[PDB]
Amino acid sequence: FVNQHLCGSHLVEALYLVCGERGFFYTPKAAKGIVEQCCTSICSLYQLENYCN
Amino acid sequence: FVNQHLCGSHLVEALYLVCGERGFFYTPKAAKGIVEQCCTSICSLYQLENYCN
Repeated sequence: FVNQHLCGSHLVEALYLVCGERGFFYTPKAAKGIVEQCCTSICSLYQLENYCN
Repeated sequence: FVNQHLCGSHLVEALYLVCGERGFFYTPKAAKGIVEQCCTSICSLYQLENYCN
């Protein structure tokens, strides 16, 4: 579920599933942040975990 | 959708819907943080927005 284009609630859902009890931060307006890395291009577990606490 | 018990993906979904493009942080292990305020007791828009960026 992580190795695809993930946007909006689909992206937030992946962060929830990956980060578990650590939680995460979702900052879609951050330049070259998660939207560019996971929504406009293909996401990865490696990148998603950059956003777990 | 905000004025009820909200846990797990249901809570993350509400933060997504409320915070919009500001994004948010989801920190479930924070003592007296969002889990106590929105999951084990009834959530509110006022409290959810404390977690928007």
